[PDB]
Amino acid sequence: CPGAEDLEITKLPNGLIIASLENFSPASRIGVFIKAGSRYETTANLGTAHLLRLASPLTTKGASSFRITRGIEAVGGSLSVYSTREKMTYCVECLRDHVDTVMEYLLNVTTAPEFRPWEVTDLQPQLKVDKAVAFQSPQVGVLENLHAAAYKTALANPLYCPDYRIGKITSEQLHHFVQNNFTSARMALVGIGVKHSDLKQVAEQFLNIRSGAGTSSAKATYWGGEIREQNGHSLVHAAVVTEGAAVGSAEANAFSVLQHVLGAGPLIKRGSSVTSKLYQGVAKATTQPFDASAFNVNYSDSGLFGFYTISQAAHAGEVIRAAMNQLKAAAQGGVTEEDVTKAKNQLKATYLMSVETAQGLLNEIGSEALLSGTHTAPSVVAQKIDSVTSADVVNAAKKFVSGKKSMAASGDLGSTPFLDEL
Amino acid sequence: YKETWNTGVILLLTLMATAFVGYVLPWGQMSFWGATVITNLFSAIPYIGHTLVEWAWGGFSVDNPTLTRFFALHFLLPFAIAGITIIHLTFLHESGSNNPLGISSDSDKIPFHPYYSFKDILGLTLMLTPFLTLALFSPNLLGDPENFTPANPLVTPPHIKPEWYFLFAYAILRSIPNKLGGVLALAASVLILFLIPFLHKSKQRTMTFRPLSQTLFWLLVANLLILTWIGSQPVEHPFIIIGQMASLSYFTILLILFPTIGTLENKMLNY
Amino acid sequence: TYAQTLQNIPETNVTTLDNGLRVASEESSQPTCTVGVWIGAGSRYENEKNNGAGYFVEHLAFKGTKKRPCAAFEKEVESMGAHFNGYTSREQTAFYIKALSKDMPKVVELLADVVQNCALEESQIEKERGVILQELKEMDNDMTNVTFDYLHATAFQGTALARTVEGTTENIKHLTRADLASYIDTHFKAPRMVLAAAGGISHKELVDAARQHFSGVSFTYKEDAVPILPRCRFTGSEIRARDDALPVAHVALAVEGPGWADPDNVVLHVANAIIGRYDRTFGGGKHLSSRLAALAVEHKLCHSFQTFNTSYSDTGLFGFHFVADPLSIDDMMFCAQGEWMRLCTSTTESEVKRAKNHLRSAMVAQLDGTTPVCETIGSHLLNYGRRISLEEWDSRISAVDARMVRDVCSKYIYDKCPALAAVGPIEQLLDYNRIRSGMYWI
Amino acid sequence: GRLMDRIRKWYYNAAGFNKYGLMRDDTLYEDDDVKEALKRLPEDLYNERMFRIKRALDLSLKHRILPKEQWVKYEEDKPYLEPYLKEVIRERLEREAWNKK
Amino acid sequence: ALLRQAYSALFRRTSTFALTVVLGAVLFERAFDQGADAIFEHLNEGKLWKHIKHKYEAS
Amino acid sequence: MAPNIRKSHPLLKMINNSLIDLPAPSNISAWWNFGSLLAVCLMTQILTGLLLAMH
Amino acid sequence: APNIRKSHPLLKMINNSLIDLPAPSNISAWWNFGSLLAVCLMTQILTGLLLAMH
Amino acid sequence: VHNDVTVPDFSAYRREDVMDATTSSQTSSEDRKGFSYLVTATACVATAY
Ligand code: HEM
Ligand code: HEM
Ligand code: HEM
Ligand SMILES: CO/C=C(/C(=O)OC)c1ccccc1Oc1cc(Oc2ccccc2C#N)ncn1
Repeated sequence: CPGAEDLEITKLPNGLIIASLENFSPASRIGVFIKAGSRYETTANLGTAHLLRLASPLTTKGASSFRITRGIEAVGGSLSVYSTREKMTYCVECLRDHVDTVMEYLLNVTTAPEFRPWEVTDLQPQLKVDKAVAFQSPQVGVLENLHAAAYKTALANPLYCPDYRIGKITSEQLHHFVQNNFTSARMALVGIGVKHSDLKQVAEQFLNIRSGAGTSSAKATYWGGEIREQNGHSLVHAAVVTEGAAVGSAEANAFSVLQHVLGAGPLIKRGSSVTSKLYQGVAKATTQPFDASAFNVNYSDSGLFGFYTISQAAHAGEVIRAAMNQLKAAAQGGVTEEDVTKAKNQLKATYLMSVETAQGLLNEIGSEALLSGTHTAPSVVAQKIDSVTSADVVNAAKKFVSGKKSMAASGDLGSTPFLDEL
Repeated sequence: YKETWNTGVILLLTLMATAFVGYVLPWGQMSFWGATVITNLFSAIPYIGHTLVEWAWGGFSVDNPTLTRFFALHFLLPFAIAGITIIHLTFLHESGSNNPLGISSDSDKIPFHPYYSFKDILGLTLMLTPFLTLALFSPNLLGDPENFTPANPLVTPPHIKPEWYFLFAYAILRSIPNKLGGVLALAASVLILFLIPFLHKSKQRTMTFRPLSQTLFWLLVANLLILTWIGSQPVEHPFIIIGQMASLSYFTILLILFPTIGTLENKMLNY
Repeated sequence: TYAQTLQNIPETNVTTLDNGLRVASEESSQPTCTVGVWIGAGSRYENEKNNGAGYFVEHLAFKGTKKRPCAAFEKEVESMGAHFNGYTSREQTAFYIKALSKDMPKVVELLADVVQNCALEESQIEKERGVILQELKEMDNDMTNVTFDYLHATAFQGTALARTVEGTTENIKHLTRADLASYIDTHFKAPRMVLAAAGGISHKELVDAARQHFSGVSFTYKEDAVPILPRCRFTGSEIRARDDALPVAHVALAVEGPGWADPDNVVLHVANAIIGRYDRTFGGGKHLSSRLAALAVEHKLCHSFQTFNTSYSDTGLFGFHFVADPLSIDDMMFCAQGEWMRLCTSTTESEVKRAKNHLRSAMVAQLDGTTPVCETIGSHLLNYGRRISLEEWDSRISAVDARMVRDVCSKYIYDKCPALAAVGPIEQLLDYNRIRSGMYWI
Repeated sequence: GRLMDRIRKWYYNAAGFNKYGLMRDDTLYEDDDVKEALKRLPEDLYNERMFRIKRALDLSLKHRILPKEQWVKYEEDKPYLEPYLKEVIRERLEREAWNKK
Repeated sequence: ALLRQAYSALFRRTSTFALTVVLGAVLFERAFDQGADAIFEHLNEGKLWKHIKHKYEAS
Repeated sequence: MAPNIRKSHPLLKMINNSLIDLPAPSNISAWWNFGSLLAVCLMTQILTGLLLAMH
Repeated sequence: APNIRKSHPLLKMINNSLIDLPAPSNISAWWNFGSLLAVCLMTQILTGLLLAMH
Repeated sequence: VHNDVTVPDFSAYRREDVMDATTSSQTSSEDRKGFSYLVTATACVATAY
């Protein structure tokens, strides 16, 4: 029986957007997207967003710490919170026949927390753990220091509660943070695997913390610093970037494409990346194992663009230089009209594949319905992508070779170059 | 402190058995007749009665083979008492001592020595004085004259009664006319102590701040003096009825009133 | 409703090419897709002298074919935005590609070209030789895999299943262009292969493109015959690799499992769901429904633990693995075995009722995307010789009840000599005898 | 009328813990629920309770009480723990109930 | 196979293993005693009172 | 091992953790004097008992 | 603590001296006499009491 | 590396029924356990006597 449905998307008087899509999957996945994150933190309440992330299972006004976990697990459901420096998602999954049950807890967690002091106190030593496992990937350490070297505020804020603040966050801070950010005009109630009327009747007759846009993040001031971390590691991770393009920006697609042209991740297992100019460039430079990619982040009011490079200590010099020369060589028209064609395909494919996942799809849908209120059709996003001249790409490249660069590196930097030696 | 308490009840039972068999050793009239009266009670247990008793006696009546095994037991049990006492204190040390206000004393603890080593030594001489005054100035005040007569199986003493410390139980024994019920009633008079931990209803530990429970407590104590007294009297009116009243109120107070008044007091504290 | 959504799932089409190859697929309305070939080969099919060949072959499968050399090959896949990946286990190997449905046919050609015409360039082999030797040193520092290897090494000591998938340092230092060629020619054959695809693809267009590039026909009856492997004997035993200098200890314990075909595997999985898993980052913490999870939390018993039911054609491994600090190994093990005994003796309808929902969500979650749906098809055919739809799995899972979990578990766990592997600062875990005793009486 | 109130206030004075300067809640036997409840108390309430108790024990070892002036008045007795203790018991009963289902 | 049957029926569940030891002991005793006594008396024919008793047993 | 031999020794350590450094409530009354009297009482019965047993 | 063989104030003693007590893997038969001496003692006391009663 | 580690040969000790590496050892398990448990159960009866 079931067939082709259409992606409805209402918007209540309070500005609360509701996205919805029925793909008759035997499983549902509802979520609450929110405009919040370490970006809105102040030197005064740093880490509070992180702790809030771990606090998802604490007692609420409607359900208890015990009932939340037991209740969800009872119907084989799940509940998690993912978040970037400027967005927080609270989503739950479960079989179609339990949506209504799992919904209560989701609703409770995001709109009715209690942050009981004792619960909060016992939870804090956990930031220490959570953070320790994350930092096992050097990958995460330099990115923290990158945003710190690339900015003077908002985005400069770490994504993981700083050490000195563990155990010092307070229920007041958690409450204020939620009251001032989790507001109807900053939230979207997305939801794959469900009928739109249903997901809507929920959002309204149920969500209460509301109205306004509360606290507004300070503008993203660019600093252009260089943070270096000497720690012994045989491998040196380095990332050199420049102010890139914001989200919803026309200049976005240009960079994304310059990304693939330079190379953004392997497509063939253990295989070399020929289609990767950057990879290939560095390859000809060093002889030992390494890795190099095009780094590209798009934020609300800013973004970062550059390359990231893992390499043996003694070869970080040659490897980073190479990564550079390959960017300059590209800003000087070193881009075939074909390279631009290949990229555009890799980008469209990458995009298209990155939506087969229930998670990936919900993320896609909700990301728009929050920082927009509309759903850009796949054909449109396609039309926007290829509609990028070979010039745009060489310009993007220019903007990098010209702009003020900020660099973050960590390992045995004994042979790593300083930002002013590039 | 359940385990400290239960090992304590065991210490009490062992202490009683010890004193009981020790009392037979001089082999005087009350030695023999007490042994005879009490051990015969058990031939009232169903089916295995007469068997268990004749086994214990090592024959058909309290006779020489009973004496020799009672001496062995009397020599032995005290050592078991010493052993179990170590366990008693071991469980006790798990928690430490309770105190008269019944609230946590972790905020104010002192080393056993010299505070309690001195307090206890003083407590030793304070008690030891009345002890020796009795043992030296009135040696037989507590003993039965009947025991200055060699045991005679063909001459029942007129008043077969125990030592003061068993009287209260002897009273309860005789309160229930019916060999079997009396024996159980006797047993229960002491085994009742294993139930106390389960009949606590108060929200507070002690009776320091529980006036109703305090009077009930002194009623109980007075109840026991009465039973002690009844136990030393012949089985006749008015002693018989008074005996059944005190035996009955004894169990009522521990099984019914204490837990009831405890709850009642919880309500009067708005709990 | 859940029930209906299950029924409306597009059927998996399977058709056999006369040369012995089976083509299967699940057509969805997706612009992107995954097609690949799942082969009934692996280290179990290897021998003492070619152990590691299939892995060595995995390293070359992508360095170009005869029709189109390395650079050419990579450049052709990359330039179309397709993702080429694959792997090799003990009884299964796979090479699959993710691309737009539009290229479904060009993909199929690339696949067939890979499995049938691997170049096996002599200069390449000497390079992948050094690479594999490093991957060995890297994987050597992954306690979790070092542990499961050891678990197999002993659980199946003296057999084929006792070998690692990567092979030995010697086998890798000496394998020859021949051995690799031989391995491929011996194992990658139509009857033992399955070409599965999922996404927006026409079963027809698929099989047509298939007949065209998977031509190779057989003459003798042997070529159409799939070889039955000699059975592997299970051994209750232990292997203790002690290194107190390691930060945390790893311990895996398992009893012999029934093997793909057995229906009990359904119940076994339901069982593992009751016990479940844990790791210090689970937010549910002390309120998790898993009793072992709750204990681990309350008493700080371990950094993590998992239950598993690894199936094979004729056998399997049903057990659990945990990571703990030197001084909590004993209690963890004690509690863990305790939970197993609970399974056999006192499972509750409430427990199974929940274990079932968790399992359902699990099976459904394994079909989230094209690659995972394709991986399922490749496997279902290769192991069950057909596709088992969620609608069916659900039917089977729903028939499971307390009483049934107890009987099945008792049957596989109760009073059995388990296989034990322990690595790290394992002094506190001890005595096979003691562990063997944790195998009976709740 | 004010019967229950006459009785309570009476028992309260009959009990006598107020002569030590202890609040009703200071006199609770610390079983499992009470222990959890105490862990949730705010630092200041907790330190005050601690002093009141330490003080009581010192009076008790001295065989003294506070001067009639310092006695806690029935109506000024702050039920500082009852709120937490009730929640702890509520939570416990939920779990007990749920683990049965 | 007796060992398998024995294992399944008797030695597997601890409850039945205890029942087997008890029932096994009751049967072992009865048999073992009769046997030993049997042996003892044969090794001592006509020496025990049991043997010569008849000569004076005749009221 | 440890500074003072009252804590290290396998025996004194026991005598110390139960009759010297053992933490006692500061407010226990005379009713708490009976345990020790009971213990002393027991040592005395055993003692006088043996002396009588020898005759 | 998880198992009651370690927590309990008494079993804990029985455990740390007759069950989980660490023993050398290579001790011979000459190490069997301590236990026999213990058993020997329990038996003398037992048969001794039985005789003392007569 | 751990890949080079293998379990020594226990043929010198294996019970007859699990000597052959190509035979399911489960089929003879109730036999092996049934025997050893039979010895034990007998020891108990001897001792209970
Ligand atoms: C031979 C007899 C016994 C000995 C040698 C003995 C010894 C002791 C000792 C030394 C203490 C610590 C000091 C004290 O608090 O008085 C103690 C405490 C205690 N004993 Fe006994 N005891 C005996 C019998 C009993 C009996 C019969 C009971 C009760 C049935 C009992 C119950 C307790 C309890 C519950 C404590 C805890 C005291 C507290 O509240 O702090 N004891 N005993
Ligand atoms: C728990 C400690 C003990 C108690 C309660 C106890 C009690 C008694 C009692 C009540 C008597 C009878 C007293 C009388 O003559 O009127 C007695 C007698 C006796 N006790 Fe103990 N006794 C104890 C320990 C011992 C021990 C350990 C021995 C020596 C091994 C012992 C040996 C004797 C002897 C020889 C007699 C008989 C002589 C006599 O009557 O004085 N007693 N005991
Ligand atoms: C360390 C344990 C013991 C040792 C080494 C031991 C040794 C002996 C010896 C050498 C004899 C003389 C044996 C003979 O008749 O030729 C004897 C006799 C006796 N023992 Fe023990 N004994 C022990 C424990 C006990 C105990 C605890 C009791 C009972 C309280 C006891 C009561 C007796 C009695 C009543 C006799 C005299 C009757 C007889 O000679 O058979 N013994 N013991
Ligand atoms: C051998 O008789 C010893 C006596 C004695 O008092 O020893 C101290 C005794 C003398 C005369 C009459 C009876 C005697 O024994 C007893 C024994 C006795 O034992 C118990 C005490 C409490 C609870 C149960 C029992 C019993 N049975 N309760 C009362 N009198």
